[PDB]
Amino acid sequence: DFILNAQVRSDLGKGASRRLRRNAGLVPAVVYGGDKEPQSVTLELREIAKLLENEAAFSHVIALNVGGAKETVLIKALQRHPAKGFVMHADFLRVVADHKLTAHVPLHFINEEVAVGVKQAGGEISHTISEVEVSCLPKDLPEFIEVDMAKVELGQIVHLSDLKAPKGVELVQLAHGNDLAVANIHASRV
Amino acid sequence: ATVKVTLVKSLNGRLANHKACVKGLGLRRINHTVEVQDTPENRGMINKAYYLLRVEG
Amino acid sequence: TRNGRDSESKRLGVKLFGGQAVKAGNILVRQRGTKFHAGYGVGLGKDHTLFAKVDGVVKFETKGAFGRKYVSIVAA
Amino acid sequence: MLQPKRTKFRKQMTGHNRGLAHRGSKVSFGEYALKATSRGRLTARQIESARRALTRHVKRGGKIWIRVFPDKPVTKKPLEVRMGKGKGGVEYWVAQIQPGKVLYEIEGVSEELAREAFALAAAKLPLATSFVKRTVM
RNA sequence: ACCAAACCGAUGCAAACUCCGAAUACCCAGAAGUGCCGAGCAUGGGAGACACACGGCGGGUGCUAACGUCCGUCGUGAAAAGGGAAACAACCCAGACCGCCAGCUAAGGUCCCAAAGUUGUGGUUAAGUGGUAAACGAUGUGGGAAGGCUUAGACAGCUA
RNA sequence: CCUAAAGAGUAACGGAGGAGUACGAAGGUGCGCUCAGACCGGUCGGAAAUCGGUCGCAGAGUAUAAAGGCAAAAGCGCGC
RNA sequence: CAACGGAUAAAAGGUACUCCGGGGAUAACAGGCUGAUACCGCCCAAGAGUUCAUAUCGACGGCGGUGUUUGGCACCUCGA
RNA sequence: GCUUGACGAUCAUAGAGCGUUGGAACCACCUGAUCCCUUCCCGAACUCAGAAGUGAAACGACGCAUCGCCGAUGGUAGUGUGGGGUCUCCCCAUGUGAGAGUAGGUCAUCGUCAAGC
Ligand SMILES: [Mg+2]
Ligand SMILES: [Mg+2]
Ligand SMILES: [Mg+2]
Ligand SMILES: [Mg+2]
Ligand SMILES: [Mg+2]
Ligand SMILES: [Mg+2]
Ligand SMILES: [Mg+2]
Ligand SMILES: [Mg+2]
Ligand SMILES: [Mg+2]
Ligand SMILES: [Mg+2]
Ligand SMILES: [Mg+2]
Ligand SMILES: [Mg+2]
Ligand SMILES: [Mg+2]
Ligand SMILES: [Mg+2]
Ligand SMILES: [Mg+2]
Ligand SMILES: [Mg+2]
Ligand SMILES: [Mg+2]
Ligand SMILES: [Mg+2]
Ligand SMILES: [Mg+2]
Ligand SMILES: [Mg+2]
Ligand SMILES: [Mg+2]
Ligand SMILES: [Mg+2]
Ligand SMILES: [Mg+2]
Ligand SMILES: [Mg+2]
Ligand SMILES: [Mg+2]
Ligand SMILES: [Mg+2]
Ligand SMILES: [Mg+2]
Ligand SMILES: [Mg+2]
Ligand SMILES: [Mg+2]
Ligand SMILES: [Mg+2]
Ligand SMILES: [Mg+2]
Ligand SMILES: [Mg+2]
Ligand SMILES: [Mg+2]
Ligand SMILES: [Mg+2]
Ligand SMILES: [Mg+2]
Ligand SMILES: [Mg+2]
Ligand SMILES: [Mg+2]
Ligand SMILES: [Mg+2]
Ligand SMILES: [Mg+2]
Ligand SMILES: [Mg+2]
Ligand SMILES: [Mg+2]
Ligand SMILES: [Mg+2]
Ligand SMILES: [Mg+2]
Ligand SMILES: [Mg+2]
Ligand SMILES: [Mg+2]
Ligand SMILES: [Mg+2]
Ligand SMILES: [Mg+2]
Ligand SMILES: [Mg+2]
Ligand SMILES: [Mg+2]
Ligand SMILES: [Mg+2]
Ligand SMILES: [Mg+2]
Ligand SMILES: [Mg+2]
Ligand SMILES: [Mg+2]
Ligand SMILES: [Mg+2]
Ligand SMILES: [Mg+2]
Ligand SMILES: [Mg+2]
Ligand SMILES: [Mg+2]
Ligand SMILES: [Mg+2]
Ligand SMILES: [Mg+2]
Ligand SMILES: [Mg+2]
Ligand SMILES: [Mg+2]
Ligand SMILES: [Mg+2]
Repeated sequence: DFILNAQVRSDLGKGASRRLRRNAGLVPAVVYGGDKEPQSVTLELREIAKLLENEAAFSHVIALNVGGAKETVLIKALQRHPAKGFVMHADFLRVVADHKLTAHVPLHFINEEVAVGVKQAGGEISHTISEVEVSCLPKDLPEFIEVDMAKVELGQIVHLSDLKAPKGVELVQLAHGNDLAVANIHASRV
Repeated sequence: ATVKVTLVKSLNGRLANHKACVKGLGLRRINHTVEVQDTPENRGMINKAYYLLRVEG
Repeated sequence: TRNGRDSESKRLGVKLFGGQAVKAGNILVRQRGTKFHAGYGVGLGKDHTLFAKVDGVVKFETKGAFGRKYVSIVAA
Repeated sequence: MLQPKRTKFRKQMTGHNRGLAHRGSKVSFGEYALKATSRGRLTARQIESARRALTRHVKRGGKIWIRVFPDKPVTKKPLEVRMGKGKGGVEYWVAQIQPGKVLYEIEGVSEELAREAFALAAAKLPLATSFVKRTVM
């Protein structure tokens, strides 16, 4: 499932990283977090890009196998080529059982077709945001947060306070007194 | 202790900074070899003009 | 065109850099306003020129509140 | 067309267009986007021409964003005029494009309808483009 | 059911914006060696010159047009022959005191004109591509990572 | 002021603006004090006059363009 | 004395009736470089064509070619 | 060493916000305007004479990261020298290397003197 193999990287810099991408088909990467000194690793380009196609590739914990050592890890950030779109770099956050981790989690809009604002009012559905930033312990990190639009009329706004998170999950942005909009129903363009 | 240094390329058209690095080692013309002590001051002129020289060691 | 005007340059800036030996009356900075402030042993002219009142070397330090930049003279 | 309501200065130096677009290279609002893969500049008549060719093909719902704004004035010297005698007058407004910049966005349509409509828009633009999808990171 | 300052969040741009911020280049001091035997400075005798050109890098202007024009900084020509780029001031290699029917190399080259590999190993091209060219178009051909159907009968054909 | 390439300097019939003054106090010194703006309450004003309170930190001011400065304020007032 | 290092205290024009010394250091003709413009092709396809995008055309936009017009420059020729 | 004052060092990892707490001394509020001194009016502020009251306000001490402020590692951008390309822009070798963001820190640390134990 979510398993990666990586090797230790000892050659650093602009020149060494360019030779990894050009002549070896590898990707530089870093593992930090927990309570340890950070470590520099390297991994296959065609291996990381295959896992990224999975929907829950950023809201799931991954078993990283560096050398023979196995440790549990979550994907924190990801650098991509601005034009071609492939991954150039990635950093990995170590996972500890009792410590809060702050991650991005995708949303799921269900039963959009039965929306009250759609069938009767004839209005469109617009998703203002498609992912939300959460914070929780690893044991209760969800693969997605599910938002329904069954009881939504025309002109109605869905906010962060409206949707409900699983037990032990906190919405970060809502804590800072900012409930940004999630979705709405509006009149047709024409 | 010391190090072989040999001038293999011409000095014509080089940067004035690089001409003084070759002259500071005692090199006069192509295929001419000198003895210079391996000190950080002498190494710095060798590195600045690395492409004009052959360092046998 | 109605643009072809300009004024002659004034040759401002730092005249003596940090660590240089100085003598009394030496001009250190030419300024508009006070980018640098007169530290110990340094006087200020009416066009904000910084000059040396004693002998020593330039120090240049950012200290105090307001984050000001000071030029002072210290004994070598 | 598109141009600033007012500007601090009437003219600008030509400058240079270098680098990649690290900022503005994500699908920030919609689900699909048209992204530039070569460097050039759009003249605010190609932007309007490509917008009308894009919204017409949909004609049923959907939200459309434009992420490029022409804010650089360019001059032109009239015919039969010698060199010098001051800078020329402003004729049109342009936007600098670096490789990897998102040009248009759309949501509320199928992937195939967006893919067909962005093909029509790309035929009015003087630079290479590509079709991309929104991702978390 | 129109418009809506302001505020919150997301998201771009700036030679005459800056919460930031290099590499280089400039000053200063202390040191080893080299310097053609000097390099620096001062004071006097004699000048010439004050129409520059191209190439690279950083810019304004022009159309990021011109063997255009105007600046900064290097190199060459001017005032520099020799070899190479077919011929070709300014490009690359290299700075001619004289002589030799001696040798080694640089850039560039090794089938013939014409000096030197019809050299060796593995592949690609069929277009004289090589030996001029853009949007766009195409079952050309080689390589790679993956997919939708299908022996419970996939696609093309035939027998009603 | 930009061009001007983070020391100085640097051209174009390049891009933008000002000057050919003012002040016997608008100078010296000692002492003393902080603006713009917002909100609330308050008679004719009501958005804005003078007033009281809270926040505010320079978004004000500087004789005159722009740039660089200004808490020991270089800003404001009074006596000599 | 602003033509702001200020020729004198004191100064405007015509020459197709013209003249001399010079210059391709500098224009007009032709040549050269360039190709904004010009001309000729191609790409997209809203639309016109009773219906039907491409029989025939083709808006808004894009990419080239030729030196072929109007230009830009001032490299050759002012002892023709 | 424990508490309070005065003067410094250094200028947010030191600030802001919220809460608890301090009166024996010190300090602050406090009483009065006769006497020095004062208000472009007012003992409000400055000043004088004080010892009835309080720690309310102010100030200090102590806790908390919500804000503010610091902030890696790695990667990316740029860049000196030499060399290349399909040369408006890039790549290679070598040296250098941000800004932003991420993990994460921060409710400061000192010096001299005088008073209470
Ligand atoms: Mg490099
Ligand atoms: Mg050379
Ligand atoms: Mg001008
Ligand atoms: Mg100038
Ligand atoms: Mg200047
Ligand atoms: Mg004085
Ligand atoms: Mg320019
Ligand atoms: Mg940018
Ligand atoms: Mg700038
Ligand atoms: Mg000699
Ligand atoms: Mg002259
Ligand atoms: Mg002279
Ligand atoms: Mg001259
Ligand atoms: Mg000249
Ligand atoms: Mg010149
Ligand atoms: Mg020249
Ligand atoms: Mg140039
Ligand atoms: Mg130029
Ligand atoms: Mg040119
Ligand atoms: Mg020229
Ligand atoms: Mg040059
Ligand atoms: Mg030169
Ligand atoms: Mg020479
Ligand atoms: Mg000459
Ligand atoms: Mg020659
Ligand atoms: Mg030759
Ligand atoms: Mg020859
Ligand atoms: Mg040739
Ligand atoms: Mg060779
Ligand atoms: Mg032969
Ligand atoms: Mg053979
Ligand atoms: Mg072969
Ligand atoms: Mg051929
Ligand atoms: Mg051919
Ligand atoms: Mg400068
Ligand atoms: Mg410089
Ligand atoms: Mg000059
Ligand atoms: Mg004027
Ligand atoms: Mg004043
Ligand atoms: Mg100012
Ligand atoms: Mg003060
Ligand atoms: Mg004159
Ligand atoms: Mg004059
Ligand atoms: Mg004169
Ligand atoms: Mg006359
Ligand atoms: Mg004559
Ligand atoms: Mg004559
Ligand atoms: Mg000529
Ligand atoms: Mg002339
Ligand atoms: Mg003719
Ligand atoms: Mg002509
Ligand atoms: Mg053309
Ligand atoms: Mg029709
Ligand atoms: Mg041509
Ligand atoms: Mg012709
Ligand atoms: Mg010329
Ligand atoms: Mg001729
Ligand atoms: Mg003639
Ligand atoms: Mg003749
Ligand atoms: Mg780093
Ligand atoms: Mg950093
Ligand atoms: Mg920061």
